[PDB]
Amino acid sequence: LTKQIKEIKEVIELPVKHPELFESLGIAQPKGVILYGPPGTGKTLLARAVAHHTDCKFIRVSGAELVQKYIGEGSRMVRELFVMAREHAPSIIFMDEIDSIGSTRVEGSGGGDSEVQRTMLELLNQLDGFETSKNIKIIMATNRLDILDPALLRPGRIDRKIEFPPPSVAARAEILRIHSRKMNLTRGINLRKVAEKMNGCSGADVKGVCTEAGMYALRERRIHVTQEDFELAVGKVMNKNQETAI
Amino acid sequence: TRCKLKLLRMERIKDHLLLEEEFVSNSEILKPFEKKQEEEKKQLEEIRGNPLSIGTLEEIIDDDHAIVTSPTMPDYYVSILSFVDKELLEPGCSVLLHHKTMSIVGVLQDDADPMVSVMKMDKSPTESYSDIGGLESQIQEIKESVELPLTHPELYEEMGIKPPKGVILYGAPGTGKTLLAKAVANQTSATFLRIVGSELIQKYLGDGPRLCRQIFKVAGENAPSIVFIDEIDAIGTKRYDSNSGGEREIQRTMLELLNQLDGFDDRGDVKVIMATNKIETLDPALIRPGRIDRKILFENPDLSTKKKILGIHTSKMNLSEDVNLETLVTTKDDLSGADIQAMCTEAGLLALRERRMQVTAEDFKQAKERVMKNKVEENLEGLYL
Amino acid sequence: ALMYGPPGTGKTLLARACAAQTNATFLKLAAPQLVQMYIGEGAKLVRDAFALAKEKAPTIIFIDELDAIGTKRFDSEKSGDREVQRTMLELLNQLDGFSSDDRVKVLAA
Amino acid sequence: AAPYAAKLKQTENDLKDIEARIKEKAGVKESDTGLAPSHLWDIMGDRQRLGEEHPLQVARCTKIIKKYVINLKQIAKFVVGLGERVSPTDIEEGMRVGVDRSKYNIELPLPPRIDPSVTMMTVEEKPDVTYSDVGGCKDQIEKLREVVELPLLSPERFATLGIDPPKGILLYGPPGTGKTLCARAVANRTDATFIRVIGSELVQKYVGEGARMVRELFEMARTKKACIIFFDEIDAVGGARFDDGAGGDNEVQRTMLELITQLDGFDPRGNIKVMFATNRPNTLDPALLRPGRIDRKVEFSLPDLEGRANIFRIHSKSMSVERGIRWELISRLCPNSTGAELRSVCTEAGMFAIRARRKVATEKDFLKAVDKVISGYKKFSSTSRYMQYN
Amino acid sequence: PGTGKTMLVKAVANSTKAAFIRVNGSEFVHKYLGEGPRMVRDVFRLARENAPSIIFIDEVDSIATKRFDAQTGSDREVQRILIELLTQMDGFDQSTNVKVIMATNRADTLDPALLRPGRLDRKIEFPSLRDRRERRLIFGTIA
Amino acid sequence: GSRRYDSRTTIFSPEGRLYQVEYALESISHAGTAIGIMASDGIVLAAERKVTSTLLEQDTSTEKLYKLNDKIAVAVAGLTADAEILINTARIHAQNYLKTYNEDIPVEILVRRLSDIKQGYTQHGGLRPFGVSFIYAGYDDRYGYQLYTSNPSGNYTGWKAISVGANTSAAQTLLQMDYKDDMKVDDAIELALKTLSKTTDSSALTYDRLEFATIRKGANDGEVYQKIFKPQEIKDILVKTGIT
Amino acid sequence: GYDRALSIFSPDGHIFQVEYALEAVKRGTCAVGVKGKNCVVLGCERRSTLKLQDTRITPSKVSKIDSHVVLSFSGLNADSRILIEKARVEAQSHRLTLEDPVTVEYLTRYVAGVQQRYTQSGGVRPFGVSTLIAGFDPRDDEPKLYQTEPSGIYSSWSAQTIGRNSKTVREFLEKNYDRKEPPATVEECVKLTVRSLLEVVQTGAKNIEITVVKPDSDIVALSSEEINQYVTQIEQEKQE
Ligand SMILES: Nc1ncnc2c1ncn2[C@@H]1O[C@H](COP(=O)(O)OP(=O)(O)OP(=O)(O)O)[C@@H](O)[C@H]1O
Ligand SMILES: Nc1ncnc2c1ncn2[C@@H]1O[C@H](COP(=O)(O)OP(=O)(O)OP(=O)(O)O)[C@@H](O)[C@H]1O
Ligand SMILES: Nc1ncnc2c1ncn2[C@@H]1O[C@H](COP(=O)(O)OP(=O)(O)O)[C@@H](O)[C@H]1O
Ligand SMILES: [Mg+2]
Ligand SMILES: [Mg+2]
Ligand SMILES: [Mg+2]
Ligand SMILES: [Mg+2]
Ligand SMILES: [Mg+2]
Repeated sequence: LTKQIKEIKEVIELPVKHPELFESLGIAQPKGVILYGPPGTGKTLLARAVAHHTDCKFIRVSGAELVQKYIGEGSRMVRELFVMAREHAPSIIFMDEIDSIGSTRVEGSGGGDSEVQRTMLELLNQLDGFETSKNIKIIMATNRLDILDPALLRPGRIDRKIEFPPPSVAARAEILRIHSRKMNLTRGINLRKVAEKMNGCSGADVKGVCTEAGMYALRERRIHVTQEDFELAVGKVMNKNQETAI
Repeated sequence: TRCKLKLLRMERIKDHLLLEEEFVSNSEILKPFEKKQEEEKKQLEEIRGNPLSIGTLEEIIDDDHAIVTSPTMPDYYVSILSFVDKELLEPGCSVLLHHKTMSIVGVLQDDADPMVSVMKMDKSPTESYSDIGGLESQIQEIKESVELPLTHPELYEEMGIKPPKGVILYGAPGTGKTLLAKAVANQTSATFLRIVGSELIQKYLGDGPRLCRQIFKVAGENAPSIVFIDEIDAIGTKRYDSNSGGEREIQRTMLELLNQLDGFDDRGDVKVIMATNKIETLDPALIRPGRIDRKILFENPDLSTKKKILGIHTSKMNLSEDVNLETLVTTKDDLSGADIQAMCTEAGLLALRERRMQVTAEDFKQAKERVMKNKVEENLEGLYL
Repeated sequence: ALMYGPPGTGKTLLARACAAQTNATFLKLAAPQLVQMYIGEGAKLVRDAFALAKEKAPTIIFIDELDAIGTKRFDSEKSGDREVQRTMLELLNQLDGFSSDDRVKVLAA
Repeated sequence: AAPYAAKLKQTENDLKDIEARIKEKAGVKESDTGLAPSHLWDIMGDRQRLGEEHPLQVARCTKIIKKYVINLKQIAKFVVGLGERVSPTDIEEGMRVGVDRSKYNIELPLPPRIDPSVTMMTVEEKPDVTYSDVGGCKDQIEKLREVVELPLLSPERFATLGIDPPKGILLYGPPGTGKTLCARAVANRTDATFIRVIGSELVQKYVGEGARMVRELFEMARTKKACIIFFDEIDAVGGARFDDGAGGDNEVQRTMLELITQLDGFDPRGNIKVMFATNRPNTLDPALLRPGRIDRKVEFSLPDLEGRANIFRIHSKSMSVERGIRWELISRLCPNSTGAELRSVCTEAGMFAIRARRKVATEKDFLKAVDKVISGYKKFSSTSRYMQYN
Repeated sequence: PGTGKTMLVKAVANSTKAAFIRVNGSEFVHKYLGEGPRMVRDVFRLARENAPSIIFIDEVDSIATKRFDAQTGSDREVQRILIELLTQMDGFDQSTNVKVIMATNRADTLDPALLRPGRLDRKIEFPSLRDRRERRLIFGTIA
Repeated sequence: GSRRYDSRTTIFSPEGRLYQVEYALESISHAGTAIGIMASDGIVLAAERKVTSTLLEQDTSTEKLYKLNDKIAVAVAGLTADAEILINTARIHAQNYLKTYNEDIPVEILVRRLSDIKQGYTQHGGLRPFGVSFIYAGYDDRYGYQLYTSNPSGNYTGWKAISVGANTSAAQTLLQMDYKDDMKVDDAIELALKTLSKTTDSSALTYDRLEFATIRKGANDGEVYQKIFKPQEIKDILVKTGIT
Repeated sequence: GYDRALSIFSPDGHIFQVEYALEAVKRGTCAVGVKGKNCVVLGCERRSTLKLQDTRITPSKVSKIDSHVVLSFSGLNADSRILIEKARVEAQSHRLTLEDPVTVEYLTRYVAGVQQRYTQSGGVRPFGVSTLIAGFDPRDDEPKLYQTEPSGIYSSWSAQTIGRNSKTVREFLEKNYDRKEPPATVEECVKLTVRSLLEVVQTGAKNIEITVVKPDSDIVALSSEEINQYVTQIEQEKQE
């Protein structure tokens, strides 16, 4: 997903690296950046990547109240996260609508995970004296944009909307190679021909072809990941995905 | 400059001199400090020593005795000794105990809480009144209720009329319900507590009233105060389904908010701002005129008003001479002031992708067109004509 | 015996007459006091009440408003309380015969 | 420049040295008093530290054995004797007692109850909204006085007939009719301890804890001498019972059932009058309503035309108004209204006078205000929906 | 419930010829104090000592619950047991030890802090559905 | 009795609006897009289907274009089920007028008649309103070519080019910049396809997912021939105008 | 049948379906009526937000009931046509049986009586329309101008306005219309009605429609050019 790296660099990376470009023009700071697409197309992976390059803290909040033991609660927490965020800033608060664990919160509210997004966005438009330039951005992830209620799509509320298409046959080849660099190869293997044959739909699936190829390496006690292993792997991964997805 | 330094120089060496005179001639007289003073501080410290055990005063008995609870389990019928204000000790208060034989040797404790800090805004918004382009009439219904009785409490007391209490800022989205709250919160320099209406639904049962009783107690202590409740619409309309008390729970919490707002308490000075976008949903008991006094209403900015709004966002901006402000106003026909702000922000972003400081005429025309498509008309007044 | 009917006909009154006239031991109990928020402290109270009733035998236990030990009809997978439930089922084992139910009569209203 | 840049440093050292003199005189460490009566208190605390009035470890009795069975808080039980301070007549069942630090012996009986820390917070300091402020000379005021005020004021007159006085009043009516206003008025008048509880605060987190709170409230009242407990806004905790079959009203009615049972007891309960104020009687359960727990229903309803004339006089008498105000004229022009709209009327009459730069409110200004209040807020009238639940 | 989760683990206890430590999920709840943390700390050390070793918690479900009140004492004591397990699960890395193998017949209530990567990784499925071939195979061995 | 179960689909709201007619507008915003363009010498009706799988035989299928007589065609956007009902009441009223005056029905009568049927259900009856919106393209000698849209309120107004269905706003703004009054039937076709090409959800635009029908005066003797295109004329006209 | 009692009294003594009906008339476009010495002039707001909309074939806001009675309206456009159908019917029915065209006051009494009927019939919601019925009685030149409303009550006015921003227009007509002396002629009256409208339309020559009705069955609509001319004059007059 090469195009998407360039669009989120604009709104997130640049106002941290240069708070002067945004003062000079007279442009308001960007706040929210909403990421949406099919799971596995890597909307989280890009998030971790931008945080590392700018050099900001990455605070993942899942909506769970269990992990909170120092405050005690995530029940009345909104600003109580920000108190901890302001000590360790610059920060990127991350929130993901999982809608498969905690599916009963989504109901009847445009996301019960969006209660977290809107309340935290409200404190962030006007807080303290970070009106000159803010050191906390806010990033929201949703499988689908359908769920988000209109009070998060108004003009001026977010600032950027990233879309992630499922990978093309060209993209699959690149993504399959990043996972193959970690493990052995054999001369003559065309990682391109295995991406085409694999219909697929996700990059999560693609990573499972590599791990499954390593499983076929153990049973025969090979010394190298060979061309036969990928053909068996593609099948095992595709058949398991089609029985659960249909 | 000249005279302010000159008078300070005389006052600050005259202060020096008087403090030296009081110190020398109250140390040679034993009836004031001297002999009692150098023995009480050393004795008080030494006798009780350390560790001082913190506990909680469970309740106080009128006879200078108390029942205090150590976290280590043993309760104690203690006595209340030297160097403590006995009116300051009340249920809930934390006390310091003398560890050899348990007696309250005092409370030195601020007892600062994250419960008071969460309500509190350290606000310094760059917004002041007249960053609201026009809608001047509406500004001067809000200032007469909230700000003015703090500036001149003389006018209402001469007249003999009780100040108006409460306001509701409602209307179409984008008319600046939040932007007005920020203007009026900046001027007053009263304690401005902020609490979004969504927070009043939480998962546990019966916590809603405990949370609602807490907010107003911080405010009454900090008079004069403002309590802004942003989108109190949110509790009626939504159903987060985290709270397993269901709809019954939301109703019992609402009834708590009604009592804290007027009820029996007879609280101190607490103005309330209630922002909402849909006044229909709101329970009719809340809106009732007696708790709120004036219901301000807004409407969609006009074509003459939109010129004022645009002038505010285009002033900060750098422009070329090729831009024409007037052709950006007329094309849009009835579009709120939130969209005008985004139209400026979108243009400056296109010019920053091309990497030229100036925002030319073309960046404005591409931005304006993109913002009309993003909107969604209004099938409420389309039905009509 | 059970007493059921419209409020105000005097179910509580009638039990009060019986207490003063029979000069048997009369153990007043109220069904909401029995329910307790601690985990299983409400069960311990039922067994202690019937055990005291053996010593003072013969006895009458008059329970008021049995609606606080309500009805068992829940089985949801989301919450369900299941506290009131436990102390009600402890009450049934003392009404059973293992515990002598011939020294102890129960007036339910 | 230099003569004052160097002397500005000099005066900052001379002030830091003046802070040391002021710290030394009073000390200001372990201080929490005016440092004048605490000198004498210092010698008094030396005599109490030597005496063993304290510490006394606080315990509670579990069974009197004709000898006692005491339980300490650190959970370990003891059989104790008797103190030379006290008679055995004063040691009772369940009572809190202080025992020696060492060999545990009963010293002093203590007043009961450890829950008092929410319900003690609502023993009122009695505000004053005088009885004049109540509108007119209504019958409704006189039916409250026969319940609360008269049996405390003059028990001579009730003794002859032999009537035992009623106890319960139910105040009910559309919002803004002054249900609460009267409550505050009888709060000072009465002079008995006045405890107001909000109906939402009885709802607790745990199954069975809401029943405790309301149970100890009454126990405390019986100890005090003559009480009035004012249950405000008990729509919450009051809803008739149902069983959805899925969750039920189980946690709410656990509280509601405890309240019913101490207003008929299995015993006569103490001198306790109870006032209920709701915005809907619809909600309330048939067990709360019948006489003996809510003897007299009194309706606070919209005032008729003559009522609205007296309630204009009670808000306006502080106001400066001209002589030519015909309050009959603007009461006739005001339709059917609650007393809460009439406050906003007068506030807005005074409001238009401050905008106009006039010190005295005129006839023109009062008409504008009536127009503004009823026109706009007839759209937001609480009165129409809530009158139907009645 | 009832597909042969435990019975597949019995077989594995015989064949391995590596130490094997078998704990119910209720040995970790103590009644006194801090003893929950004290059970976890011992169990992982004991594995490392006689390595290579398999730890099996029959049912870990009550300890790995998803929701905590964090007011009642009981909950505040389970949180400590669950933090320790997560901490020493990453310490197990770079030993011959194979990590804890554990079963639960519930999957919705699990704490997702266990199923993050670097801790519990591989998820086994046991179906309820039986096709015709796989059914005959079970009948064959019992009969 | 019956009152408990009653929805009441005819009351006013607290603000002087009809909720139930508003909601009918909402369900029309999910259905497929339909566009009509008025040239000097004809009318283009072009509609995008909501179905697109290949098992479906879209070739003989018509669910968007209907002829009401031999001079007035309509396009549909909404519930296709509901729409067939109003079309037979229109077909019948179009014919009654030809029976009694021996003269083809004016476009103004046939549109005003359908509107009042829809109005009818929100006035009384307690039935749920209709969930349909029509574009009428028709020809009459009084005004030449005419175009009219009606919605579930019953309010209809004429247009030069209009669009109902998904992204009504977006489709209207693209047309507004390009449309000109000197357009011929060739020019209009090219603007209609291009505008559907920019709004379609799928980036690819195929001949099979488009329905298309015109009304041209190039039929001899001062007459008008309505043709609903075959799938082989659409295919050739998609390669001609360079959309693929 | 379907006969639910949709319209009932509330305890405040207003029917809530009728108050709701009258709020619906407020959001409507604005229509103004002013009667001169011997003409009436009906000025109406055209929603011009719309673009690419043909004005040749689009129904206007002034619909002739007879050849000397015109009717204008504010509110729901759809429901309005239902009154105008029963009105055109009533005008020919009265010509048939008594002879003589309808007098303006009678044609209102019928139309006002229909709006009243639909506030008692069970199963029917009230109308969301208020009208201005204007014109000249036959064989007379007294101008007449009436207003009905969804309560069913009707009144004659010297000038009136219904619809959105009506308070601002009505205030201008209470200062600029002398009750004793009408606009001298037909030309002065048009200049009084345009000048009232230009306060709330915030100009646009295309936005404003003017229909003048004169005695003796002379209905004419002022063309765009004429309107433009008047606006430019008033703007230039007022500007000067
Ligand atoms: N009347 C106005 N004048 C100038 N700027 C305005 C005006 N209204 C809105 N804005 C601009 O739009 C921004 C967002 O407005 P705001 O948050 O007040 O909208 P809102 O109406 O409160 O939305 P919501 O319906 O979500 O409450 C403001 O920060 C301000 O810059
Ligand atoms: N009978 C009255 N006479 C004078 N003033 C009144 C009267 N009734 C109400 N008011 C005024 O209205 C205000 C609000 O009334 P109050 O707080 O008693 O409401 P309430 O009757 O409790 O209704 P709710 O509880 O629904 O708000 C009072 O503070 C008082 O100023
Ligand atoms: N385009 C990609 N390039 C590289 N790795 C990918 C890509 N898409 C998916 N993956 C792999 O799949 C994993 C799961 O995706 P994740 O980042 O959790 O986001 P999401 O599950 O929301 O799509 C990634 O961590 C990564 O290892
Ligand atoms: Mg993700
Ligand atoms: Mg806002
Ligand atoms: Mg009874
Ligand atoms: Mg009240
Ligand atoms: Mg098992």
